[PDB]
Order: sequence, then C-alpha cells, then structure tokens
Amino acid sequence: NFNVLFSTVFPPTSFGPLVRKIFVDGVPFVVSTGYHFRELGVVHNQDVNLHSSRLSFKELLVYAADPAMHAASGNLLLDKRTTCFSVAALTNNVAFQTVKPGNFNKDFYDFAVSKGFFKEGSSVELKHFFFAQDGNAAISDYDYYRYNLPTMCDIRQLLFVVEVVDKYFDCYDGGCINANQVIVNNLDKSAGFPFNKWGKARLYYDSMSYEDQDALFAYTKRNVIPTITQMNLKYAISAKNRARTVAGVSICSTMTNRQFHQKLLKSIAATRGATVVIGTSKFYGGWHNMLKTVYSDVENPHLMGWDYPKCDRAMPNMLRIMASLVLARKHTTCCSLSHRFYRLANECAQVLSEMVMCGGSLYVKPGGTSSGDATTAYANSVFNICQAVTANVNALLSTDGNKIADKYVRNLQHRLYECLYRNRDVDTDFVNEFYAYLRKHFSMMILSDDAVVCFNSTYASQGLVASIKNFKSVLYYQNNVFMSEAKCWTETDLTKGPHEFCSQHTMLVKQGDDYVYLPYPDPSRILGAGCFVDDIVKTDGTLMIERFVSLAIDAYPLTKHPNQEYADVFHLYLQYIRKLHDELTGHMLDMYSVMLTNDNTSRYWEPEFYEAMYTPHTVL
Amino acid sequence: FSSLPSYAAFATAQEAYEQAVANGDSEVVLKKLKKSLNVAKSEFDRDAAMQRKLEKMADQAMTQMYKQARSEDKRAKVTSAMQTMLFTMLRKLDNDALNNIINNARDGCVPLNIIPLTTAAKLMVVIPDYNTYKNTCDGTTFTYASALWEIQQVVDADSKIVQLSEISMDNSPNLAWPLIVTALRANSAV
Amino acid sequence: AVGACVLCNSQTSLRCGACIRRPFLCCKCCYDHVISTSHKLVLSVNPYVCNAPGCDVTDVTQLYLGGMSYYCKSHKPPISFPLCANGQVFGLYKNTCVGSDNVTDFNAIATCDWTNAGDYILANTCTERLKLFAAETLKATEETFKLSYGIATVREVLSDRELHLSWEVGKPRPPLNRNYVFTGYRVTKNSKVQIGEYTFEKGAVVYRGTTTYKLNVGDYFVLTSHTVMPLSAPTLVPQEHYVRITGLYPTLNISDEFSSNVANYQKVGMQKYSTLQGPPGTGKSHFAIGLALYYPSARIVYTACSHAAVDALCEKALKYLPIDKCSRIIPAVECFDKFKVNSTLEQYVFCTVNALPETTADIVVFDEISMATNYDLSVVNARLRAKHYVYIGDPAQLPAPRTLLTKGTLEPEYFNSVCRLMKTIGPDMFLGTCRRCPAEIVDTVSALVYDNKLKAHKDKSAQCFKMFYKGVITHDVSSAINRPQIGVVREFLTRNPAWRKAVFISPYNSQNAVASKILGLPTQTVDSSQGSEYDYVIFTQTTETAHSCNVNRFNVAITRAKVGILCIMSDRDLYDKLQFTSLEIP
RNA sequence: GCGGUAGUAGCAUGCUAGGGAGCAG
RNA sequence: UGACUGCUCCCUAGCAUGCUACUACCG
Ligand SMILES: [Zn+2]
Ligand SMILES: [Zn+2]
Ligand SMILES: [Zn+2]
Ligand SMILES: [Zn+2]
Repeated sequence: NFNVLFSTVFPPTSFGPLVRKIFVDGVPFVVSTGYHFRELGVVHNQDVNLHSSRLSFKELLVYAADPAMHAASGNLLLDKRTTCFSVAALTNNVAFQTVKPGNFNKDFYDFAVSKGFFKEGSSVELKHFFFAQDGNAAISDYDYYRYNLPTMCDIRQLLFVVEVVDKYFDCYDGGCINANQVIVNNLDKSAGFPFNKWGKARLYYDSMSYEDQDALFAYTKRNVIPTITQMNLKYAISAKNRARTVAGVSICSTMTNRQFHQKLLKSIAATRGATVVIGTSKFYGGWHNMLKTVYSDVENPHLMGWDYPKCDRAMPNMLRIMASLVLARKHTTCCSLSHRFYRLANECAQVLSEMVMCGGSLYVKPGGTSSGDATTAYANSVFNICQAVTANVNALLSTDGNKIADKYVRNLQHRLYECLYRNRDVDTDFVNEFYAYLRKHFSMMILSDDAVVCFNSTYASQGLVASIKNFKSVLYYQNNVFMSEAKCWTETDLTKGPHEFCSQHTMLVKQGDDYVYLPYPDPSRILGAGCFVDDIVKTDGTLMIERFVSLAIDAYPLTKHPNQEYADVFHLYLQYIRKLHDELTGHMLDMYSVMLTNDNTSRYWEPEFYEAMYTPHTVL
Repeated sequence: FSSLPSYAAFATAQEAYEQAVANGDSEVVLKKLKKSLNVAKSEFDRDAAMQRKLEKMADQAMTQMYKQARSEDKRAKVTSAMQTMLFTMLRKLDNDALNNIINNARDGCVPLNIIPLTTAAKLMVVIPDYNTYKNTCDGTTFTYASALWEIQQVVDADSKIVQLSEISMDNSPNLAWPLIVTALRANSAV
Repeated sequence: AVGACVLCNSQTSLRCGACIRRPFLCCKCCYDHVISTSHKLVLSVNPYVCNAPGCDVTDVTQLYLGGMSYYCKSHKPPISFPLCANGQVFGLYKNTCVGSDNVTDFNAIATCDWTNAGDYILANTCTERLKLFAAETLKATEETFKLSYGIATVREVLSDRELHLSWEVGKPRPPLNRNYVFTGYRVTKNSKVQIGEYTFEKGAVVYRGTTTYKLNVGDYFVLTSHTVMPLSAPTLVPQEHYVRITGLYPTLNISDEFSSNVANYQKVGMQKYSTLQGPPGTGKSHFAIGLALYYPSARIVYTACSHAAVDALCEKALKYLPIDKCSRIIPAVECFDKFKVNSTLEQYVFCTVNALPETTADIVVFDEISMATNYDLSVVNARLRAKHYVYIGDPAQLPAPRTLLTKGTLEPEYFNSVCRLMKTIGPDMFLGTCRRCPAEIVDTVSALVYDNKLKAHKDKSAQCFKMFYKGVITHDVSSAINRPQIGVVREFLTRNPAWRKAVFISPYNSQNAVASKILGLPTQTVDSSQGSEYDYVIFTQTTETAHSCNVNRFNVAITRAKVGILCIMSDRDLYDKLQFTSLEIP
C-alpha cells in the first residue's frame, strides 16, 4: 500500500525487468535476472549462472519467452496514437488488422418471413449482427487502459474485508499437484508468442516429459520469468458496435499456473449450495435450485443487481494482489514462505503488468486484469465479494448510532469500529459474528462479476445494510469509475425472479403438479444466431442440422410466455428442422439411389425431446 | 485361425468320430464320439480366444511405440528451430554501445526499457494527423530522447512511398493518414 | 530412434546394447546377433529390461510382454507374451524385413576385442558399412584405452625445459611424443582454464611444444580423449574414367612448373580419384603446385593427416602461387597461418582433416596416405565431395600409431582400403624422378619395393657408411635404452668428421633424450617427420627387436640424408642385398 | 433331477478416449 | 491472427457391470 503511493514519484523507465550479460560457450547473451515492481520493490533471481555450457530444452524455453532479447534486438518506437508507454518495434512495418462482416442465411430468413415474422410494429426484431471494424481498431481498443489509475486503499479496513472474504472461501480444499495429474481439454489451441510460429499447445505438451514439467514448475519458486501477452480481436455476434479483444497468454505461464491452482479450481466447481455458483448447470432443475438457495430465509426479501463499468480495464492493482493472496492461502503445507512470495511475484510479472504485443510492437501494460489467464473468473468472484463486503461495512459504519433502536446492532457497530481502528491483530469471534450477520441479512449468488442479492428491506431502509447508493460511493472512491443507476434493477415481488442473471430472464410456470422457475433468452438473440453465421458452410442447413437442435433446446421455455410470438419462435425452429430433414432425405434419394429411413429421427421435431431437459431427473 | 496347435488333433478326432458314426456302429461309439468331440471343442475354445486377445494387445503396443517415436522426432525439430531463432537474433546486438552502457552500471544490471532508448540505430514514428506531425518530426532532422535523428523514408497506411513536399495543410486530406516515419541516429549509430 | 539397419538397410527401432557403438540392428539381424553371441541387451524407444519394481534382469530372451510394460518369468501377468520368439525380436516394422546372411562376419567384427592380426584382416575384409563400423569401433576402443589414464597432478614449475609432474596412483607413464598429444585444462575456482598444447621430452622434462604459460598450481595435463562422431560417407567412391573434362580447363599456354605434370593432368582429369605415389623428395611436393596454375579455374583442395606435416602444404603455395588465391584454415593449434583465415570463397584451401569449412569441390589433394585409416578417408570424402582427387603418399612409409596390435606388424596390404586398392590393381600414378638424391636410396628401395622403376639420377660416391656393429637391448619402461648407444655414439664419432651434424632417428624417444643430454643430437620423430629431414642424417642402431625393423619403417629413413646416409646394419635387416662402404671401429 | 463352469449372440447401464456443434462469463 | 473456464446435445471406438438366450462339461 505504501509502495503504491511512493512509486508515483520515480521515473517510469526504471520499472520492469533487469537484464545483464551472460556467456554461453564464449558467446554473449542478454537475459533477465530480476524485476522491479511498482508494488513489490526490487526482486533478484536466486539461481543465475553466468558461464555455462550448451543449454538444455527448458533453458531454451525460458530464454525464448523472455522479452529481453526481443526488445534488445529491435528498433526504437515512438507511437503517438496512444498515451501508454512504448518499448520497441519488432519489424520494419506496422500491421493493421480488420474485422469482416457476417454471412447471410437466406433460406432461413425466407422461411421465417413466409410464416408471419418481421412484420411492422412487431415486438420481435433483429438487433444482433456481426459488426465490421477498420484497420486501426486493435490499438484503439488497447488505448482503453488509460482508465487504470494508481489507487491507495484504506489499509485498516481492507485487512478486515480480506478476513471476511477468506471466511467466505472456507468450504474448499487445495494445494499443489504433480505434472501427471493435470487435466487439459482442447490441446489444439494457441500457445502465445513467440511459440505460435512452430505449433499449438499439443506440440509443447508432448515434447515435454513429466520431470521436465516438474523441474520447470519448481524453477519458478526461486526465480521470476517475465513473458509476453498477445492481443487478438474477436469475431462473434453482439448487440453493440465496439471491438472486443482477448489476451493470449504464453504457454510457460499457463503450464505452471495450472499446476499451482487447478486443485482448488476443480474443488470450487464441484460444490452445490455455496455462494459461488460456478459449475452448476441450468438444466434438469438447476435454475430452480439456485433460486431457492439464494432466497434462504430472509425476512423482508427484495432483489437487487448492479453493474461494473469497465470491469477489467479499471480494477486497481491492490485488489488483484488481494485476490491472488486469498487464492494462495490453501498452500500452508505444500509450500514455504519464500516459495509463495516468488509465485506471487511470477503471477504479477506475467498477468498484471508485462509487455503486450499489439500489431507488431511491444507496449507496457499499466495494470488491471488480462482476461485469459488460468484464474480469471474465480479472481473476479473474489473481487466482487470484496466489493460487496466493503459496501456493507461502509453502510453500517456511517449511521447515527443514537437512533438505532435495536441494541444488538448498536453493540455490533461499536465492536466493528473497535476491530477496524483500535485492534492490531485478527479477532476470530467477531469475524464469525459479522459473517453470520451478513449471511442472515444479506444473501448473495456470485458468478464472475455477475451477482444477485436477496436482502432484508427494512434494515436497508434504516441503513443497517448496504444499498445501491453505497455501491455507487464505494465504486467512485475505490474503483475510479461512476456507476449510473440506469444499469441496475430492483424487484420487490419474489414470484418473479431476478430481472437479469447471465443474460436470462425468469418465469414461474406450472409443470407437473408444482411451480418451478425456468430461464428464457431474448428472442432476437436466437433469431440472429439463426440468420447470421460466421463461415459459408453454415448457409446450407442440411450439412449441419445439429445447430438448430441446440438452438431449439435453448429456446424451449419461450412456449410458456404470455406473449404469442415467443412460442412461435420455438415452433418455427421445429418446422425448419423437419423441413431440413425432409430436404436431406429426398435430395439424397433423387440423384443417387440411396434410400434413407426415418427411424427415431422424428423425435427432433416433437416437443417431448426438449421438455425433458428442464425436468429434474439427472440423464447422461 | 486354421493352423493352431490343437487344430490337427481336433480335426482328426472329429473326422474319426464322424467316420465311426457313418459306420452305423452301436450307441457306445456314439457316446464316445459325443464326449470326445465335446472335450475337443472345449479345449479348442481357449486356444482360439487367448491368441486373439494377444494379437490385439501386441497391435496396441506397436501403435503406442510408433506415436512415441513421432513425438520424439517433433521435439528434436522444435529444439533445432528454437536454437536457430536465438542464434539468428543474437547477431544484431550492436556489441559496442551495449558494452559501453553495461560497464557504466555499478553491478552489471540495467533496466530493459533504456536499452533501445540508448543503443538502437533506427527509430519509427507513427503520426495520427498533421497537427501532431508538425509538432514532432517537422523538417528533415528532429531531436528525440536527447539525440538527433534524420528522416530516411515516409510511408502511409497502405505502405506506399510519400515525399515530404506533399505533407502540407492543404494536401493533408488526400493521404492515408497513419503515416510511419523512419529515421537514423545521426553521428552515433547509423 | 528410427533408421536403417547396418545390413539390410531396412527400417528398424532396435539398438544393440552390448556393442560400444550401439549400432542399428534389423529384427532378424537382432535375433541372429543375440543368439550366436553373448550380446544379450537390446534397446528400443524404451529399454528392453524388466520394469518390475525391485527386480533386475537385463536379458532379452528372458522377458515377457504384459499389459504395457515388460516383465520376467517371476513377474509375468496371466496375460503374457514372450518378446524373443519366432526367431525375430518384437519391434517396429517387423513385417517389412528381409534379413541377411552376413551375420557371422558381423558377429566377428562386433566380438573382436582387437587383439591379433586377424582383427585387422577382417576389419579390411568385409562390406562397406562393416568397414565403417570396424574403423569407428577401433578408434573408439583406442581412445577409451588412452583415456583410461590418470591426471597429471602439477602444483609448481621449475623453469623452461624443466618440470615436476605427477600421474595418478595405479596409472603408468603415458606414451611420450607428439603422436599422443598433451593438451590439458586447469581450474581456478569454478571452471576450467587454459594450459597449453604441449608434449613431454623425458623423465628433467624439456618442452617440445609451441607456447609457454605461467604453469604451476592446479595444472591438469591430459591426453584429451575426444568423442567420435559417426561416419556418413564410405572410405572411397568407385571411380569411372570420364570422356568430357567437365569444369576442368587446360589453359591455352603451358604453365611449365614441371615437365611430366602435363601427363599428370592428362590422366588425373578423367577418373574420380588418383594418388601421388611419391618416394621421398621425388616430386611429392609441387606437382599440385603446377596443377594449381594449369587448372586455375578448378576448385582445388589441399589436406594432410597431421598438423606437423604441413611443410610442403604451406611453403610453395605462398612462395609461387598468387597471394589471394590461397586460403588458410586453422582451429583457434600452433601451425602455419600464412594464408587468410575466415574466407569461404577461394580456389586453394590448405589445411588438415581436423576441421574445415563445410563445402564441396571438384579437385582435392590429400597427403600422407601411409598413416591414414579408412576413418580419415571416409571423413575427407564426407566433408569434401569432389570430382577428382589425389592421395599423396607411398606404401614405402610408416604405419599409423596402431599401438593396439602387438603380435603381428601391419603390412602395406593392411594400411587402409585405398593403400591396397593401388596395391592389387596397381597405382594410379608411378613416378621415377628423384629431385635431389644419390642412387643409394635408388638401389636399396628399388631392390626392396620400388621394383627399379627409378634409377640413378645423382652419382653414387659411396660416402655413406654401414658397419658390422650389432648392439645390445634392455627394457626398463614403455621406453627402453641402449648401452651400445651411450657408448656407441662416442665410438662412432671417434674420428669420422662428417656425421657430427647428422639427425637422430628415434625408434626410442627416451634414448634420443638421453643422447641429447649426454652428447647432443637433434631429436627426429619417426612417423610424423617426412620432409623435415636435413641433408645429413645418422641411422642409429637403437633397437634389435620387432619394434621397427621388418620392412616399412626404414624405407623413408634411408632417404633422410642425401649424400652421407649412415645406415648401419642394426638387426635382422636387409644386409646381404647391396653394396655399402664400411669403416671398422678401433 | 437341480446347480456350477466355458465359450457364443442379442439387449440395457455407467465411465474413458476421439470427432462435430450450441450457449454463458 | 483464434485466450481461460463452466454446462449441454450428436456420432464412433474401448472397458466394466447387469438381463436374456444357444450349445458343452461337471457333479
Ligand atoms: Zn503449494
Ligand atoms: Zn551387440
Ligand atoms: Zn536387417
Ligand atoms: Zn522381473
């Protein structure tokens, strides 16, 4: 906290990797043997050898991921398009990347029009398209890191909020695992820069044996390895016309972050009935179970949701450090005290402030999160819980204590002030008491910066529980953003669920004998997915009939909506599926002579196959 | 599947038993036929099953070892490629200015952000518009980072040559404006 | 892990584990080699050893395959499968083998621990890849033998031409002269530091090297054993006499360096190789120099076998050929750096086979075939792939330092493949013109091996002397001494005034060191001392045993001196063959 | 007379591996 | 040029378990 304030005086060219000259068989290299953080000060590597013989495979991998050689063997660059610090240009040309439009499925559009759709004055219309971008879009989108400013925190209050958050994250287990227990799916994805010139992640997960991976992972508990992050543009459907960009992290960072965090990440995504709902599905009655869990037994229930403007470009560094420290608290037996600090330093040097490669040039990332590391959503959930806790603390500590009728709450406020500003060490009894109070009067359900809260209403009116105004104030003074209350909702009737959670609305329908909650999407999104595709081979329905089956699975609960076009969407999808099947069979029987059969294929255009996906019985 | 060790015995016993049956002998020979053929087929059963299990096991082993060999070959070639890339990028370090600024350090360590700033030979500037252009690289030589640079070439967003005589206020709206200027260090490195 | 087997050239994945060089063996070949020989270890992509925990068996005929690993009789699962069956080992490409019948000779090559003459007989009597494998494993075993020696513990130095140096405990004194190079590396605190390329004189330690270092503490003199790389090209390429002179350009004029050099070119321009069959000082030097300007537009390579024999390699090249046309290749040991190092484009490169800048040519010259093995021929054929080349050298010279053989001497037919290639079908070239030499060597080596194709060019005044003295031999260490040399040098310089400035052939280098300590004569090496001979030389007794005197060590020693060649009859020599003047000692 | 065992065929259930596709943060 | 997770549908291959069936052996 003090280093953050003091680092704003010193010049910005004295931060980052520290390099020196080493000799390998009489030839000189330039490698990084330390780091200078704005928050953590000066860090020196522990195992550095100047004179050495011919190097091995993992040394080659480490030296090929360091930005030192790439920056030192490049040209100077002065870029006036952005205000962020610039390092070097790797080539003699600047690359401009564009985004192409979508492909039009005319047959589906004609079929939909021939059934009374897209008429004037209708309540269902297309507002999801593929937007195109011009040459200078990647740099324009990268220039949004100017909203990240150095922020000092109230340390005596953060040191209590972190205890409450750790109490929230208490029902799991974690630790370190060996290289043979790591689970990777889709090994056919990119490996980052400069490793994308020779293959995908399969090549590097096959060429490296198990003890090589173990030695590489054990190397990062005594040294710091800075890497390079590549920025890519997305090609997907959306409702707004701004460019979207994701970050491609290097393989040397992901390979070790998996071994560090995967056990805890898998343990979190396997628990039901907790605050974090990552891993729970919405089919087979999952949505109803989540909604019933979040309602708990609150006394005067209302519902509330909020929004984070520029969530990843504006999150201060201190909260990211806090999230990493909270996640790394499960290593009390497998790791020493220096190993944990060096792991934290490696994480900070790789995914918090490092060189990014936009276009064909190297830039310096000021701060924030790089969406695309191995621990994105869980860290976002920790950050969301931290913000909710500090909002509750600010709401309770800023109330006239002479007007609180209940004496228990008055004593709670007195003890809260004493534990914040008059106590130096942790007091577990009051932490447990405050955690119980929060869980009784303020219930949460969190999924990576999306949240729904069921709170006591009279307590919030009297000021003993956080409100929207408290969230606005906390965001203003701790996140450097303004949160307009036009993107937040409030629901005073519990028979209708949250107004929006994970882009889905909620309706209470009668199925069987009882009443359950079902989610339904926006009809415009489903129709836009039907009519606008990436690829040309998806404008011929017979080649892929399984797209429309999934799209009709997503659009089933629209048949219980009181509005009439909403069910017509599902019926139109079923008729199109039947038409595509008939087209395929006849269109194949005609020129060729192969005769097709309709055995157990009619299930796809009858509603009973889709009705079974929202009824609690858990198949496959 | 036809020349198994027990096949000869099984077939010979079957042929002899069926010849005895075709001889029309008493029921005792028929009972002996039935017992002998039953036990013969029973003993042929495992000899026909175990061999088929073993062949599939051997085939799986061969496939696994082949894929291991392919993985090793790929590892060797990627190692060669990485070594070549490193040794190729080594040859542009300008080993006199770099040595001159390394020796001035009190322990050999220097920040990475000041190596291109003091040892690079070429500079690239990207200019949004003309107002920014006339404040940064006006003329033929300009000063930046406490050094003197002289212009060598100017291209546009389409990578076509542009002469400085036509970068004016009137002619500004006729150029693909993300201009890229290339300069050399004067009196120092190139 | 995948390649061709040394006999069938078929694809395999099996490596024999009981052969020091780990050759690639075909599955049927693997079975034949493992059955008829106590070579019971086979390597694959994974080793063929029992993986049962706590177990240790390294056979191949004993293991059973089960599950995914390999198991033995004591741990075979119910689902087991023997690896060694059907006379064919289990490995990749098992269905695309052809086998071979040359397994007995391959077994003999593999099993031969290199003891007797038959070792080299069968080394030179086999098919091509077996020749390559035998040469590789011969150099491997000799380098292992010489690395099985101690480290020269040195902590101080007296002065120049003096040294105190100690070997290890249980290790004997290594061989003496530069034939076994002494190149060591000391340590200061953390790594190794340079010492110098040296060689020792006696046991007083004079320095016959070419540098002087601040030698004292922590010094480690060692005969550096080097890892041997595998061969690529065969020992020789079968020649075919061309009709077109492709690339070769006989100039309009005649660059008349030598007269018969025109015929030289005439028959070396068409066949894929040749050889300069040169008696000492008989055009063995500058015929290539004449070829340099008669064929100036031809890429011409020059090489030898040792860094010592570069005299004629380097002198006349700069002496008469143009300055720029020459080029120098030297690792950086101490040798002639007269031309330009670090130059890839040139038409006349002069070096040794130690290290060259990888390129191909169309004309090469290669010196010192007598002490050249098939390994050196293969490496020069691999590094340089040319159209024609000449191997300078003569069978009437010394063999390579093949200290491996002890029973039978290695004769001309056993030098290398080429050295008998020109012995059976005849030499590519045969000269008969001695540049500067009386007819003593003419008579001697023409009655012995030259078949009298060269005759008297310079007159025979019979000033050379050979006496009736015999000598007495005594062994002390791996070098011996001679009392009828300590006394005999004086007894032979008693009154004859002509051989006081003669050169001392050294069958025993320690004896030459003692002679230098007592009376004083220059030390003259035997093997790598051709062309360094002066005008006047003494052939001394120095031995009677089978160390040096059967035929081919004195064929060049008789040519060291020109007029006054004192070659006394030492032992069972070629006494009753010629006429020689004699003076009886008092 | 009943049971056990050994193969063979059809059917059902849950995992692992491979491929194609959909949604969400 | 194509990041990190979560859930779901379809197709094929293998393994394990269970149900039924057909012969044969044994008591
Ligand atoms: Zn740990
Ligand atoms: Zn062997
Ligand atoms: Zn073979
Ligand atoms: Zn065993």
